[PDB]
Amino acid sequence: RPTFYRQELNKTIWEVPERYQNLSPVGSYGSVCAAFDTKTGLRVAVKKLSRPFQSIIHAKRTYRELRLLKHMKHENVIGLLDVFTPARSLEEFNDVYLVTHLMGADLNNIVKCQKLTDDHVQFLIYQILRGLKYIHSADIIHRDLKPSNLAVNEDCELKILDFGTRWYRAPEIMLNWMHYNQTVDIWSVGCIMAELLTGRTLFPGTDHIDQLKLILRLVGTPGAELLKKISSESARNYIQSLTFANVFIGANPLAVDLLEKMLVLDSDKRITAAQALAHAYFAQYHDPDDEPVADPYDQSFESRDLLIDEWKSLTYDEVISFVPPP
Ligand SMILES: COc1ccc(OC)c(CCC(=O)Nc2cc(-c3[nH]c(SC)nc3-c3ccc(F)cc3)ccn2)c1
Ligand SMILES: CCCCCCCCO[C@@H]1O[C@H](CO)[C@@H](O)[C@H](O)[C@H]1O
Ligand SMILES: CCCCCCCCO[C@@H]1O[C@H](CO)[C@@H](O)[C@H](O)[C@H]1O
Ligand SMILES: CCCCCCCCO[C@@H]1O[C@H](CO)[C@@H](O)[C@H](O)[C@H]1O
Repeated sequence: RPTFYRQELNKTIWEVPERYQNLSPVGSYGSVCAAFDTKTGLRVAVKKLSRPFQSIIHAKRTYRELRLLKHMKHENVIGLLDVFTPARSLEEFNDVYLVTHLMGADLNNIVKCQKLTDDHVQFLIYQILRGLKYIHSADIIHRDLKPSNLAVNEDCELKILDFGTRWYRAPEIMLNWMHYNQTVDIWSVGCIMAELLTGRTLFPGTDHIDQLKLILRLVGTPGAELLKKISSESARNYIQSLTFANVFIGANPLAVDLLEKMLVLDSDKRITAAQALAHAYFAQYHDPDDEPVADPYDQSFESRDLLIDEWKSLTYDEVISFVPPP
């Protein structure tokens, strides 16, 4: 057990291993500080969870977040550098701290409402796709992918985050459809990509209905095959009452082709992440031997209704069993 020290930050007492120095608040689920990790030489973000075991819902959430972070081992997806508790036993366990690489720019910061060059767009979207292939292979769907959930460093390395607008959500998410396909996230990539190419938001809806109307105006009324998949006659009648190489003028035709395959209303006909990686638009970056898939992810916990003390114990087990990455 390393030796811990104490310090007052964000209105509570933080207690961290000595390896972590120069804590400085940076945001506030709880609270985040920047630090320097003297063991590794990395700038890190240390998150101290707020009220992790206050209720059944908080406890399950805490367990979910830890299980997710511990599973994610991939260059383009946020990973866990460390997890700790000052507690010496389960009975003493009340606090969880999570550590990852410090991130200081998201994709909005990278763009600044400027068209990126085509080569740049290829490299960014290639990385998002490469991440999404990995996440989707573990049977995980992000469901709210957007620029603020995409960290980019100074060498233009991108990571998918699950933290920091409805503009990039899939339309079926916006309709509380359920039964989501992993291609919900592909919708979102098409929205991001469009914006990188043009410098403008693709579907800047003012409200929920406005957004849906903008979407229908771009990609058109559902076709016959999609209309068969909607049981409600009223939904159909309403949709019909509401109803690329032109909108993306000047762009690389391979970018337009890809956009057309991602921004498809019918989720069952959207390109998958793995098929998108093999699209010609990415020939300069594509490597089929370096687009890894995840180990299987045991999500049996998600359907469980457990008591607080069991969610806390499971979490404690995951804290103890953590092995830092290479
Ligand atoms: C240092 O100078 C800056 C310049 C610009 C800037 O804006 C992006 C910021 C904000 C930096 C920031 O908040 N970085 C950060 C946050 C986190 C973070 N944020 C959240 S909100 C729920 N959670 C985490 C986090 C931290 C550790 C962990 F294991 C998991 C998630 C992770 C990594 N980096 C800082
Ligand atoms: C690091 C990027 C990975 C994507 C993180 C999102 C996957 C979250 O996982 C999910 O949390 C939701 C919250 O109630 C539930 O709706 C989903 O059932 C659960 O699966
Ligand atoms: C502007 C859009 C009008 C509303 C469109 C809602 C149509 C989708 O509604 C959905 O249809 C599915 C297929 O029948 C059902 O399984 C889903 O429960 C329902 O959410
Ligand atoms: C904007 C109003 C029309 C939106 C139509 C969205 C259609 C989304 O696509 C649908 O997604 C479901 C998974 O969620 C699948 O079960 C359906 O088979 C697929 O047709």
